[PDB]
Amino acid sequence: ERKLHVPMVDRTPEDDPPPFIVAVVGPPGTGKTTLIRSLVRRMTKSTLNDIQGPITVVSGKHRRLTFLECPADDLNAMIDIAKIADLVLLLIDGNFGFEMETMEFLNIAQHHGMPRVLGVATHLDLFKSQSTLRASKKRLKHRFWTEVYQGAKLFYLSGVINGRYPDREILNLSRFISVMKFRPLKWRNEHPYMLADRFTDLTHPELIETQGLQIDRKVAIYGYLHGTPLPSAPGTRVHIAGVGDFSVAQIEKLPDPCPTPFYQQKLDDFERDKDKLIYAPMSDVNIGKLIYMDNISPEECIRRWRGVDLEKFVPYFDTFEKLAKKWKSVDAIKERFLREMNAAKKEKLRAQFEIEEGENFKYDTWYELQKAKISKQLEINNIEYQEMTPEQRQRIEGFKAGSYVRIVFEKVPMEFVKNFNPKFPIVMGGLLPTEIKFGIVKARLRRHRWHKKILKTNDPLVLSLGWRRFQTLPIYTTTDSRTRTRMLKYTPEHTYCNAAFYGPLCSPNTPFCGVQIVANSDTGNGFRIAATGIVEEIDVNIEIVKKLKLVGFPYKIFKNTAFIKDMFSSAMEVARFEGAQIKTVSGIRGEIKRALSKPEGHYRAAFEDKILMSDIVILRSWYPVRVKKFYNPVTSLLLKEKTEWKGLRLTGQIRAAMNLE
Amino acid sequence: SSFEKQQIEIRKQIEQLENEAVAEKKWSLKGEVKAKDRPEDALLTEELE
Amino acid sequence: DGKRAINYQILKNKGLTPKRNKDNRNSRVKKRKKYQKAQKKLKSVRA
Amino acid sequence: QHILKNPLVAQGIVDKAQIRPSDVVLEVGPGTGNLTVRILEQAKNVVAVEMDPRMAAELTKRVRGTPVEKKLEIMLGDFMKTELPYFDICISNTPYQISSPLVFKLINQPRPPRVSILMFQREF
Amino acid sequence: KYTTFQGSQNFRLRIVLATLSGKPIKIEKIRSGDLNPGLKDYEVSFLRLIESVTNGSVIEISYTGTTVIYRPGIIVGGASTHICPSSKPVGYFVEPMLYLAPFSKKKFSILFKGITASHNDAGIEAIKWGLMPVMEKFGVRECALHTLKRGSPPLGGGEVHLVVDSLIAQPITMHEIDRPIISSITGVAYSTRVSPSLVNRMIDGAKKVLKNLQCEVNITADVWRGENSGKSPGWGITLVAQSKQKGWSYFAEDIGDAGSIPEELGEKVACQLLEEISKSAAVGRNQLPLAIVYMVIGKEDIGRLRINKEQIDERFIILLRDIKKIFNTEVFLKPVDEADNEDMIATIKGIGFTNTSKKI
Amino acid sequence: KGIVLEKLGIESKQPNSAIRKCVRVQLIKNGKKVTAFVPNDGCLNFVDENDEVLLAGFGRKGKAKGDIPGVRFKVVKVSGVSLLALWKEKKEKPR
Amino acid sequence: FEARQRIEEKNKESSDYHAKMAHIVNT
Amino acid sequence: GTYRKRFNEKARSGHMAKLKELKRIRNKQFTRSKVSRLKKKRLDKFIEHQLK
RNA sequence: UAAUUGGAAUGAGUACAAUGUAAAUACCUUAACGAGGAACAAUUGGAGGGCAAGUCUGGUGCCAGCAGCCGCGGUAAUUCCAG
Ligand SMILES: Nc1nc2c(ncn2[C@@H]2O[C@H](COP(=O)(O)OP(=O)(O)OP(=O)(O)O)[C@@H](O)[C@H]2O)c(=O)[nH]1
Ligand SMILES: [Mg+2]
Repeated sequence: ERKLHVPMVDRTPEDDPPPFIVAVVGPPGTGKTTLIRSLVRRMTKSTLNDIQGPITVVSGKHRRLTFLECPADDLNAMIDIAKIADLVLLLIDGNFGFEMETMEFLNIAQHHGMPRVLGVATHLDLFKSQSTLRASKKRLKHRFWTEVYQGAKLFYLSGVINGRYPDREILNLSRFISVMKFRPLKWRNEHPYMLADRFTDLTHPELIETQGLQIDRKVAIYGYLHGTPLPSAPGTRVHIAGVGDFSVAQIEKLPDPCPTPFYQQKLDDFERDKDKLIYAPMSDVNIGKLIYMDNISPEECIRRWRGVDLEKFVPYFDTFEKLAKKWKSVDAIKERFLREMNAAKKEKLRAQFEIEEGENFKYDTWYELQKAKISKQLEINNIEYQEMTPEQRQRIEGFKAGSYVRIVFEKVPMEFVKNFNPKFPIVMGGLLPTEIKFGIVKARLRRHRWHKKILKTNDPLVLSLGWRRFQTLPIYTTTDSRTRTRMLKYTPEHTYCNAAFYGPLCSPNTPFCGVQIVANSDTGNGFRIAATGIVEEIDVNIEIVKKLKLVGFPYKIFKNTAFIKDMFSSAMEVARFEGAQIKTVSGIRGEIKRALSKPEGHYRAAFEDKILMSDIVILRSWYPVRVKKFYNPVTSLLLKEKTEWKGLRLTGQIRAAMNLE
Repeated sequence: SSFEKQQIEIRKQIEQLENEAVAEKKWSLKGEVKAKDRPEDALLTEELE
Repeated sequence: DGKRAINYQILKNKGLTPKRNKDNRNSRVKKRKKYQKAQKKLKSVRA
Repeated sequence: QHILKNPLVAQGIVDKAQIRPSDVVLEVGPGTGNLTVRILEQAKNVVAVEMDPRMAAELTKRVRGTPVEKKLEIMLGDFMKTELPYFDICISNTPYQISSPLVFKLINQPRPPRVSILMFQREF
Repeated sequence: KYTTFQGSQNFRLRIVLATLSGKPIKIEKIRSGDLNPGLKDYEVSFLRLIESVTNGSVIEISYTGTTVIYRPGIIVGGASTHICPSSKPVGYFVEPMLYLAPFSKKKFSILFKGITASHNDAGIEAIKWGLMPVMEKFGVRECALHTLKRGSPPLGGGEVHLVVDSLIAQPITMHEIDRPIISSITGVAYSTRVSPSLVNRMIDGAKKVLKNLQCEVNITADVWRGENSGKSPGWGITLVAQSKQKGWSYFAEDIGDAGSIPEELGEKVACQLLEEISKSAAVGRNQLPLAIVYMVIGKEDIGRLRINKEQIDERFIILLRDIKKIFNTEVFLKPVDEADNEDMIATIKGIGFTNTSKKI
Repeated sequence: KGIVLEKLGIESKQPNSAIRKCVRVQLIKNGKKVTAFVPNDGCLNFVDENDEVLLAGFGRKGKAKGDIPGVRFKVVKVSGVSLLALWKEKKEKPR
Repeated sequence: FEARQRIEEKNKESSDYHAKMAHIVNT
Repeated sequence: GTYRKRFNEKARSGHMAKLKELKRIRNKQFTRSKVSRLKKKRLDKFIEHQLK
């Protein structure tokens, strides 16, 4: 019972799986370019320089690795890469310690689904003594063991003698990330995703010049498809993270430009890459067919294959007498119904036993049973694909993972091309049918335990959900013991309120994660993740109910009967409420009974005890509040700077910048 | 370019929202309200419970 | 620096442990005080 | 005279009978209708046979105002001397001295039933 | 924008599909060449039903009434009623809720009134024994159709009750490559507000047809009378041939009105049933749209269903072209290698579908 | 080990009641589904549906004012981390 | 009408959950 | 534990051949899925039933 | 009971140095630094107590019971069971 698990489905292919993506992350100065430089130098014997963009390198007879130096500062890029990364070389300074970006990325990875995190600690050649060094190594290792599992091994890299790290350690990294098996996550095995090696805009100069350069250009984007079959017809939808939400106009499978030697070996066993081990383009160096022909009427299609409405239920039967003569002798349908001759009886009886009750008779645990059913299904898929002529396989399976693909959009905004730089990742994501609708989501969430200040109702929260980052206006509700949805005005400091907000939908039980400001100017020393949740249900209306108490005074007192002023102002006001409940502030129950007419708002009310004059009456009304409908998607890489996307400002901030209480 | 039109209307929505959000609250989003602080008949046109 | 160094709280990681005295640190000190307190009682009942 | 008090063997007896929504249940010796009302929910028309008009009066009092008030006939007298009408399954609790007559009377019916859930003494 | 369909042909199917996939559609030129163009009354009532079970959706109807613009919302459910207009029986509105029922937030408890028999549309033994077992194969556990009162044409006034209890996330992937062996024949034969010699005479005719084939034959006679029997006489039959091993069914039904010699009617339905059997493999010719749609919305996984080549007809081709217009799903028909007959395995890769409107 | 099959008493009004604290859990070795307690009712937010709870025996020495005959297990670790390390806010649940 | 329908929902749900915990344990 | 169940038996072939011999001798003194059993038994009951 | 403060004491740590050792590292020894919230920030468990202009349940009134991180405002602000 360390072995058993929730069963899940893999959906990585078996013939040519794509390259694994190896993000390399860490703070600004920590040496994450020397790492990628020396890893590639060990794995191809071919030193680079000026590394930018994804970079695919063959490592072995099969593994291909797609390195990606994540940018240092921008919390948007860390969110993107944490969604797609598949190994993380999380590299932390050794002399300094942890730094707050390492912690931030770690929590973003833990919420969306944690990739294989492997930590490496650099700047270890700055220590002056072995006792300081040795204790600090142990201490970072133990904190890192809290964040990731225990026994997770980190690597310690000394100096950068030649623009690159040692050989013993780098050889250990290469061995270890080239034996490693990856975990079947959830979000990645339903959605196709794609990491883009190169990028070209496809318009004439003529439309630019003759229409004044403004128009959203047609753009084609190349790269590797991970995840799930991206279907082989145009028009499917896509979210290009940090840009927007498009629909693909043409797709096409290229021949992939970094083949493993196994692949070339099998390709040269058709006709019967010694230095091109690295591919860094973004840096410089028949009735079944007769059904599906639209221009044919169905009737003519049937006629050719031989040689009407569906609104009626009963099908078309022949005419009565033709049946009556046809089905007199039922011999034709015979086989749908249940010293040597003895064996003939027993063969008849054997087949009958198999039919009749020979179903009730057909591993050790219950996890192995489920995985055996799953894997039986996966090979049924495989077999029924490999009878399909590769065009047809392409038509109904549709560009499985590992395919190199060119896809091309049109009407893509101008800024994406003018403000391009290869260091930021562009990451295509597929979309399920739910995640294109908009609605209100009811999630549950807590202040993130390290965030200093609690949140507030109706202060904007940039949250990431699915492939999307968008800024919304949540509204945090408790529930008054499963009766109503009282509208809280803060986040509880140590537990789970619910929240409701207006955004793109996503399926129930999906974890998300939300921040305050992402702008790299005004960040300071505080932790930045600010809420963690899952989305609980999905709809298009909720009603939230703020508690509002009407407060009034007494002015004439009987025994067990009072006269009330100052709560109301008219007569029909009271006449709307004859039968309400008023409770004394001191605490005895009561109600209101009747209205006085000549006094304008004064009336008479009953009670259980004779009221003291200073007591005050309050009625507990329930006003309804409702969510706003703000939605401000980040689009962080259309700007000129990309490290500051600013949206609504927090209420304290706009009071500070307007100098008011 | 369509991006600038989309953010000009975004800034419209944002500026209106901030101007609302710092501003003083409407009565029916408080507790302990009288007929003093509110205008009259505002419990006949509202449908609380 | 420009380096966003780490907090105290998210270094030593002791969330929600309750707040005890300054005397659960040092057992000798706690037994000392409890002896010289529960010796006062025996100086009233053995009067 | 004994009373099947257990309110959980009663439901199991009923739903093993596989009553269709177009059945005529004979239900011999109904008792105080601890069992009957389930059959009233699941059958089109019930024919209860009874000998104690005290029980018959109370049982027909049980169904009053209930929507199933019109889907229950009662035949009085000795069971082994009536003429049973057509009936389509049969459910029986009746005291055990008729356990051996009953069975053969069902086997020798004209148009016998299709299934019957009978309660008997263990050795029988 | 809008996927755009022509004509009035197979209305209910495109409305149901455009609710399942969640892509707004637009149907145009709806009998616009015809005398009074537009939707008939029952199509408008069907749109009222669809709008009643799906919170969030938006329907518009053109000025004349020959262009419907549908934008689906989520499915919700609830318990409600419906008053089926006089021209169409309740089966017309039961069947699309069979497609749409197991995928909602709350259960279905819908109460239909109206006529409960016709020549063209589905019966009440058709839906019970003809399309609940296909739904039960595809992972739907607890569904039922309580007949309360049975009407008849021309007046009716019956009422039935669709209760659907299990809410699956998505149907299972259903491999079936074998011709089932038929092991029994049951069937119902019913009549309202007539003397009971009719039912016996229908059973006489049917059993005289089926007195030569090697399985058991039984028929539940069902004679309503009085106050829940509706307002107008009529009689009808349904025969189900039932394969017990795997749980498959092939069935043929009809009703009958003033004038029909009921022995001929029973003989007719028995002949039609045999015809249906001889043109079938694992599904009858009319349970096939339900199974094909439940294959399409499965999970992303090849599902194989065997069909006889006689089932390949014009309704099939229309249905598959409508699926390829909404879903973009081709359907690979490979042939079998039994060289005694010309069956075809039909393999459909399911789209990736769930029930995104449940709650956790 | 076990899969959280569903929650029980998630719609039970009376807070901190025992039937509020109990989830219903399928074990992965047998296939048999049982019920399991959970300490500290706030920790029902941590288990969702299809988590891997690692159950331990409840083994209670005594029976209190409003307890339950029938809960026999208790949840120790939810998807790798341990409920004392989520409730004390040391770690947090790796999805 | 609201307060009633809440009472029958609450009674049924509570009783059924206790019945399931009576359905498991002496198996 | 002579005639145990070893983990993998194709890779222990000379061993199991030797054990087969040992068993042959030592018990020549006396020689001188149960779902397949349940399936065979039910089949034979069925055949007997149909002949009767 | 202490809740301010008065100087005396020392090593965890850092370190010239020597010793150690094959070579280092550490121990043992030692110049120079190194203690007031001595923030140079002991833990793991279980038992009680209170928390109302709050919620929820039941009833022979003002009650009881569950519970109470959910109240009228307010979160660079509340400086709260100093905590
Ligand atoms: N002494 C020492 N210097 C290092 C180490 N690692 C990196 N450096 C130096 O620090 C500088 C930063 O290294 P980069 O390769 O720029 O790493 P980076 O994280 O990409 O830095 P940015 O480009 O600013 O993101 C380089 O000039 C290295 O020579 C180390 O372990 N020890
Ligand atoms: Mg760099």
